[PDB]
Amino acid sequence: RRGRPIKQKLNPDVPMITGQRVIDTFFPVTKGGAAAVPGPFGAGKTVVQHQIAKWSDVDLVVYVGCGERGNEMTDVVNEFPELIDPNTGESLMERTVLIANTSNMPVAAREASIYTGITIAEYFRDMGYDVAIMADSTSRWAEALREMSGRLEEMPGDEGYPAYLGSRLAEYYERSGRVIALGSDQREGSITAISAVSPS
Amino acid sequence: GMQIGKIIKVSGPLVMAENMSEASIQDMCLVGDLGVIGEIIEMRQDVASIQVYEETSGIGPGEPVRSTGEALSVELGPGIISQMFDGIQRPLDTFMEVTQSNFLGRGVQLPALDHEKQWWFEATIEEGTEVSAGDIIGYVDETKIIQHKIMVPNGIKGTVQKIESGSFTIDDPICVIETEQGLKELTMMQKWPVRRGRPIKQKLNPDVPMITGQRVIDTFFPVTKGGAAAVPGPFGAGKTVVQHQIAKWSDVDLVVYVGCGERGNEMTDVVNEFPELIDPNTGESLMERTVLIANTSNMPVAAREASIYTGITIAEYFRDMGYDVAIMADSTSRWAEALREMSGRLEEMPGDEGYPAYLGSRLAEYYERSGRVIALGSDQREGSITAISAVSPSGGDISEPVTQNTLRVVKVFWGLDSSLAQKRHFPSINWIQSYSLYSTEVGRYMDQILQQDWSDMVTEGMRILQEEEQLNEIVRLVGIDSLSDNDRLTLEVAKSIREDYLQQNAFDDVDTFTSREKQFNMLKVILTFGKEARKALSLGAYFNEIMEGTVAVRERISRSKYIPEEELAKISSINEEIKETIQLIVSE
Amino acid sequence: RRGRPIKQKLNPDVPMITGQRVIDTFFPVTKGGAAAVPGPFGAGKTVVQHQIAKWSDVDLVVYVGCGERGNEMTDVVNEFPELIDPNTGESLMERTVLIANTSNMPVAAREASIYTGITIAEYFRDMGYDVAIMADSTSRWAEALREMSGRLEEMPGDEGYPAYLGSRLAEYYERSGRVIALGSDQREGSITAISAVSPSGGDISEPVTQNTLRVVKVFWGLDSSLAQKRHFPSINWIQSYSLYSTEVGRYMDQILQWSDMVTEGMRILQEEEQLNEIVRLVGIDSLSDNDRLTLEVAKSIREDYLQQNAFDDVDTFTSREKQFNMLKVILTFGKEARKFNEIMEGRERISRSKYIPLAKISSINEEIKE
Amino acid sequence: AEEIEKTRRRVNALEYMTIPQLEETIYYIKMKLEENERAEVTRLIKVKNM
Amino acid sequence: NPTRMELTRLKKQLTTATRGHKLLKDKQDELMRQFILLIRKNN
Amino acid sequence: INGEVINPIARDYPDEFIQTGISAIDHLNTLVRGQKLPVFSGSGLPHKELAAQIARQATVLDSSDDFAVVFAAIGITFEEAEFFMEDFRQTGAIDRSVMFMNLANDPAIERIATPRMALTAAEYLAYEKGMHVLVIMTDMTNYAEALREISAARREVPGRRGYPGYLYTNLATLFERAGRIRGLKGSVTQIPILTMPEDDKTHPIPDLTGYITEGQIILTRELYKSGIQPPIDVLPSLSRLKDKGTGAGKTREDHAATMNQLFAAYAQGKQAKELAVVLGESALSDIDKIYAKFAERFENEYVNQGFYTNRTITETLDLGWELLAMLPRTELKRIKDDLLDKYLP
Amino acid sequence: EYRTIKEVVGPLMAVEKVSGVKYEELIEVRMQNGEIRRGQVLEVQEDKAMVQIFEGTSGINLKNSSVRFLGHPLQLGVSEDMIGRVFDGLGRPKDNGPEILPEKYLDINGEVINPIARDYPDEFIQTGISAIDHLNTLVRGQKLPVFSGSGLPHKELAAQIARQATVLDSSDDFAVVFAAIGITFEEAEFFMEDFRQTGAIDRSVMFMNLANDPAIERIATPRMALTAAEYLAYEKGMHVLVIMTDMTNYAEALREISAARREVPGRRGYPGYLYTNLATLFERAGRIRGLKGSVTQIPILTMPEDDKTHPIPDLTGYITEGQIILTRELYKSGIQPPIDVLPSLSRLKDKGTGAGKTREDHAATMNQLFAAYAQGKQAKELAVVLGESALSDIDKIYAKFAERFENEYVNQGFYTNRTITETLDLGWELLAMLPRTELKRIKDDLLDKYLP
Repeated sequence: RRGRPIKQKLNPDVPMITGQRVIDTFFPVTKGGAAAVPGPFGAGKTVVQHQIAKWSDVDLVVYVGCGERGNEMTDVVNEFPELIDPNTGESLMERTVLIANTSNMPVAAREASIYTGITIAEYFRDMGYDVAIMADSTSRWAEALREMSGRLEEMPGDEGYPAYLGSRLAEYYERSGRVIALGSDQREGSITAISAVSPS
Repeated sequence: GMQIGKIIKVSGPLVMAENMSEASIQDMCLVGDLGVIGEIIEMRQDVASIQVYEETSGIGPGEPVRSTGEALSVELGPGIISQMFDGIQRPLDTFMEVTQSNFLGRGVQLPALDHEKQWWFEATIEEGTEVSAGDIIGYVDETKIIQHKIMVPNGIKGTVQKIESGSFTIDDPICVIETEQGLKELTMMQKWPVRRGRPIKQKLNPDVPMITGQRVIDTFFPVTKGGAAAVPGPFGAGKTVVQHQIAKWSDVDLVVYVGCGERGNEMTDVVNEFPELIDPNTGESLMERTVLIANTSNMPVAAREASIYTGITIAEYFRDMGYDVAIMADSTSRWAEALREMSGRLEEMPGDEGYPAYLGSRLAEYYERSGRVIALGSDQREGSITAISAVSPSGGDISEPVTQNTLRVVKVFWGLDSSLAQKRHFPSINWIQSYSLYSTEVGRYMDQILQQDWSDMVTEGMRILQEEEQLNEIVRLVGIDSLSDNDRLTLEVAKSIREDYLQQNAFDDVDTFTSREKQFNMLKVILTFGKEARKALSLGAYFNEIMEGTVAVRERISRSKYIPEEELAKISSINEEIKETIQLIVSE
Repeated sequence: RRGRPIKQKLNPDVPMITGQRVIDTFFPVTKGGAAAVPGPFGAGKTVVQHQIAKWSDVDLVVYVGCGERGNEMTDVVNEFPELIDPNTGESLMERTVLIANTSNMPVAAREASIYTGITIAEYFRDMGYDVAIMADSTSRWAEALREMSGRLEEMPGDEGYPAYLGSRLAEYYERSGRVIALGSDQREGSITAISAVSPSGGDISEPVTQNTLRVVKVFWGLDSSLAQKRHFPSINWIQSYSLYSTEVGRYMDQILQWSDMVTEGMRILQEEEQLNEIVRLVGIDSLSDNDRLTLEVAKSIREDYLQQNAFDDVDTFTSREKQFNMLKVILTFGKEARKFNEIMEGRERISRSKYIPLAKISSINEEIKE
Repeated sequence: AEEIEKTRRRVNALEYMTIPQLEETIYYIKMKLEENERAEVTRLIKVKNM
Repeated sequence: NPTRMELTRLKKQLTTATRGHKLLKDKQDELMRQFILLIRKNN
Repeated sequence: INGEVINPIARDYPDEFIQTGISAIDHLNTLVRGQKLPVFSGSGLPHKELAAQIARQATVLDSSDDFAVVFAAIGITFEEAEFFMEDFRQTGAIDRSVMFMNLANDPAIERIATPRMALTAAEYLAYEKGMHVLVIMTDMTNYAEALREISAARREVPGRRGYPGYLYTNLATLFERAGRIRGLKGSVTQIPILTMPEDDKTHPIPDLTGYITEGQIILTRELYKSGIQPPIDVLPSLSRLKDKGTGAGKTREDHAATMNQLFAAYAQGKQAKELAVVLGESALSDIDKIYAKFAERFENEYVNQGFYTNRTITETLDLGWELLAMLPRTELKRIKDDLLDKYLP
Repeated sequence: EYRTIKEVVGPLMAVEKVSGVKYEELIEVRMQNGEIRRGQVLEVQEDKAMVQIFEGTSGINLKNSSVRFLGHPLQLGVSEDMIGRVFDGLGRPKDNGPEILPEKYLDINGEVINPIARDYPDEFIQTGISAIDHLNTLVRGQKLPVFSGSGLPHKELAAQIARQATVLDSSDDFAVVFAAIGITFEEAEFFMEDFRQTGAIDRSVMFMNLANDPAIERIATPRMALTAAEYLAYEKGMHVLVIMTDMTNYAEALREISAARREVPGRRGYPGYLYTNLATLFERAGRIRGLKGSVTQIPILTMPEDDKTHPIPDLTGYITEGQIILTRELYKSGIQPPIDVLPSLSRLKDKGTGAGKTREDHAATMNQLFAAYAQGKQAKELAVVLGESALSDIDKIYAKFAERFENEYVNQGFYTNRTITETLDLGWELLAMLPRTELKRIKDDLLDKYLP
């Protein structure tokens, strides 16, 4: 729940290479940037996120299955080992950490999975690596907060989401970014956030 | 006998009373010195929270609360037929007589049935016979039409020890049963809670078509014995005439009419017109086989909510005897408004449009209580309740919660249309918008009982009507003079179906009812003309020639509706005249 | 919080001269009347009230700045002393009382400013004077009720406003009116209430506007659409109304030797409105000559009469007679033309009638007909 | 032919733009009104308990 | 924006626009028929 | 002042025609003795003038027995109360009346008591003294607002749109204190008047009233802005008991037929006006030009009679025939040739 | 056993002076008249327990009623003898059959598949419906719902799949679990009659919940069914097909129970937790590594107002692996079933098609049929807006294609079972209408071999 310390944030001004023509050309994300991927059901959100996981020029991918399909987690563990870099001979699994709390697993744990992920991202960022964090889907995280807010008998805000929804999400994304990391080295590191949203 | 409560809080319609610990949830109570109608909603320790359904002005702490020991119930026994009650079974006739006033004073409580009237009980079971719930021990000839069957009540099982014929009131013990719990005495009356369905052995499929005698219904949109139908009731579309035709012509034994919560002056109409309805079989008043519930909007919210439940419990009672009953409610929109008011009074979480979240469920609870059943008892007799319900939404739009939840559990919809009434089309049932989910089953029944392809003709009749809609739009745009001979013919056949078949005068001595046999013959000739004339077209004859040549025979088709039930041949012989006339046309 | 007592309440049947054409003609207010001006922000809320305060023929003006901008109070004390009545030689400040509780002043004092103002007006009323009280804005008063209601944890009504909101407003406006004051003289006096309302987004369905309109008699609905195209005062002539129209019409007919012309003017405006409902969802394509003429007459009413610049030396005020001559000219052209492309190509004098200091207006009627 | 085309454009503007825009807005308002009224009664029940 | 007054008004504009659509479509059809007769004479 | 509820079987059916003197009511939305027939109005609509006019002109044909009018003013401004009282005095109608005046600045609990006071007086005059009583109450909306005030004081959670859930019961208890009673000579006829918030008929106040009352008279802004007085819109207006007070003996035989005909031609003429705007005067047939002119005259000469014009049923029916005379014989379909040949000028 | 009921308010009861009571623990209330009503602990605090009674609290006298806490949550007593038997919403026998002896009792909520233990859905289930088997293939372990609407024939399609569904090259180890939720008596009888008449009953377990049954029982129903399915699949090694209808009635019951506890309503009035709740049913589908057997689910629902963005179809769509859409247009055209393949999808279909699962030509023809049909319907709509004179021939060919496709391919009848071989053959017949130069989605080797 506490962002790992750095020296200072830097402007993310280097476009990431996803190799996806529509993205790199018209809607590029920079290393240390954040991208929201909101869409309706069945619009290929999983294919998009896999492509970015699979092709982006980052050192490490943190993939967080937050309140989503069991089979999609299973698909990642099955497929990722098979995706081999032809140059280095390393699989995508050998540079990924994935965190999984499916839709039917404990509700509160959806929030836990989000922060477990970003904290591991910060850790490898601290080493001077470029890291990508995929959160799929942040909408289920918000639902968990709404459920807890109800149990606590809070005044609800917009659409029953707690009044502090804004700030919790803002805190999350502001943990991403390109940084000068702690250490006399003054090494540079980044977290690039790709988050699915599943608006009703 | 149970402990009398003391009021500790009066706040608007809400009363709290302590010393209520021996009363139960949902009990009806008499609140205050006045003794107004209330109901126990909550209980905390010995303190009951009570909704009061009558004005609470003048009541205060200190005053007594007496529970009635039971939830809202009906008295069931001889003297229920031809009586007019409110939603909670207050005898409206008796109120006039006893209280000698025109008003229902707060605090006046009178028994639903007459506990003093002598009845001749005729014993039909002899002693030593093993009995259980539903078994008939005798009967009372209650009205000029209906024979009231005295059954062993639910929860009684044992051996008949003493029983004989004689004159008794409904309070006198007419029978002694030796049960497991010892000797018990039976009277001619039983009580039942309106909210709990009277139990049966087996619910069956309602597959027997009702004969209403109204052609648009029986033919195109039929309801079965045990089925249910929803009827929207816009003003000036002649809902009451349709309802009256259904009440007196349909082949059920008893009619239960429920006025849910109607406009004062509209309720009075029904109270006046319904007894003036005459039973076609006997020539007696329809009231001789009717139980009527009349609520105005200013009846207590309790009576308006209980209206349909009170009525269907009574219908179930007659059903258990082996009778077919029609329960007719108007309007269920007003019943639901009572539920919406109660939702607000109980400070609940609201469902759609302020209706309680349980609205769907309550409607389902009602309609699933109608139907065809095997009643309890060793006779295994079949009874049925067929439900005919009026809905009357704010905007006339169907999509509103009341009509929508109703149509989820009922299988027939008769769309009364005010535009059809303005075009002098009666009964005003829209043949496009209406539907019956019983059509296919009824069709198999009819084909079997008539030994005809009746279902093939019904579908063909509808097909012409469907295509007419399409052709009418062309006429309006392009013009009647621009149609092909086939299309001109189809419009004529559809016009004949509308005029000679659908349109039906309830006030004409012959047109007011059409027998099942008569209906066949009528639809047969109308379709035969379409068939023969179309065969004439494909042989090289012209539309105008066919029309101008068949003036006499088409008028015979138009007058078919007035052919007496004794002379059905005069309809059936039109078929020969059609074939013969058109034959000469194709020749000449 | 106590109304100063009177002998008798009377019917307010003498129309106020505001000099603002749309008001005095179509939605008039009488001495002792009450008018509400609900409008979105930036509708010219202020200028309208200033115009009434400066041009109305009352003896005294009590101006209450209720929960509003401080700079507007500053403007009034700077401008009012400089507005000289030429028939008198003294300024408008010498007949004005100001009550100021700005938007960042203590909340509870908004309510007080309203009651302070009305009581002072009743005091002057009791002397036999005609008084106008400006409450700007009543909405800020209502929000003070709402904040306090919230803090008392009372059950709120619509939008958080207290359940007694309707009743409070009623108590205020029932203090306005024409009366016979206490005293052996039986002097006649009156209070005319002019109230700004500030419904969020201009949604007039909100409880303050709605409860207000059940107790006031005149509705000057300001319109954002009119304001954006610089149509001022931005009064919606279809939405607005005056329950004094009938009586003022009778009075004017008698004084001028008018009722019919106002009815006819409103009818043209109503007809243009119904025609435009179609033109918006169909186009101006298939319009007949008659309908095209109607739209031109209505255009003339809107642009040449309704539109009025408070900052123009002449246009800032229009007398009853000048008003009559201008409406007469407009209707005359319509009537004669009615008796299309032909007629239009052969009206500038009408457009600039509002700038004439009277014979130069009346003479237009003869140029039209010829 | 010119009149036909000008008529056609007005028809298609109504059919493919004006009417659907009105349909979509009605749906939107209707929903939003519904949501707020539920939220309002929810808060009232909360204020009730206070 | 989403007020009940807007709702009732927009519901009115929809009914009007729907009727205007039907009317204009009929006009186009009536023009088309007459055009058919003239265009054949032109040919 | 709460009254007792009338036994539903003890009420008698409304029979006698009441001549209000207003064509758009008597003819098209007839008021019958014992009916509850409310006026749905709005802020700045002239329901004040119409209420005064109805009270003033209301009478039953023959009878000898004249109408005792109970007038309840609920939460209105002084200015309006004074208008009503001054009109009743200036016309002598006060000698027939009992007035209960409640003002806007009176307490909410007084506003709640007002209708109940009025109706208690009416039922006494009617059912105990045998009088024929007309009860007029404005503004019912003010009564409803007063309920909310007291409901909030007891911290009750509102029902639909902010009103008490028991609003139905409340209003139904009021409005059903009316009608004929079997065996009794007198009667109560009720005309509640209410303003519709934001001119919305789905609002709880007019919505529930409609469920209780036998129809409604609707005033509209469009008609008033055009100068039609009274601005009654006959198309959404309805009287559910109208067929019971009309015909031979009651009014005249051609009552029903002319009403149906006028209604249909009016709707047809309005359609024609709209057609002219959409497609031009080019598209109108010769029959269509007439219907358009019919609807124009109908609003301007038939509906627009003025707030001080008292038309007898005869005058009204005659005026309907003069307007229907614009149409060829061919168009007058809802009228049988028997009565078409007797009355058509 | 406690005689310490302290409060009843509506369906809710508070019981004091208790010990060792747990959240969600099942309870039993013995009424003063000997009547027995069951319930559930909603909330437990110190010596108090808030419980809800399934049947409601009407007629209950507090002082003279007593409460037994059973010590376990809602359970299903499972057996392999359940096949061929009919139960109600709470798993009670509804067919008056012989006494049923449980091997064990199971918490109806189940337990969660470990994502690491989960096996991806694989292999083909033949439903016999071409529009499904070819273009929207049903895979073992898939959750594939049917989106319909009121008045649409989803009851006929459900009963058809229930009797037709089968696995190829694997005998006597397939079963159907059919859960009816909140349906009327007559619709329940339709399903009962149909299963018995066709003999589908012999391979089925049926759970029948009716519209007038308690709303808590209505929401327990699919959980009873799924617990039975998991037992037969994972413990008995069967492939089990779970069909549930109507999910819309389920959600309504959920809103009813939610509002009864006065929980704060979410979007469109449904509980805030509607998604989560639906997921706990649908996620029970799947396969497990190293176990023979599978649970496949076909939830059936009616879209209110045919609105696909309504909470019920929308959140369902976010959870399932595709959707089969029935349309009003196709139904009015007499297409049985009225499946619109354009907005329909099966996401896992690749794992159940091709060589040795269906046939080698499966994927290619699917892509070609779908793409030709989309172009065909597009040409048909172009004829509507611009006239028939607006079209090129081939546009005219594609238009004619879409007609046959709907009338002969998609339309197959509700009592007609097509083998996957028959489906694929029929696909080639339709493709033959098009010029081979237009079959650009299929490689040459497949075209040469199969094209008739």
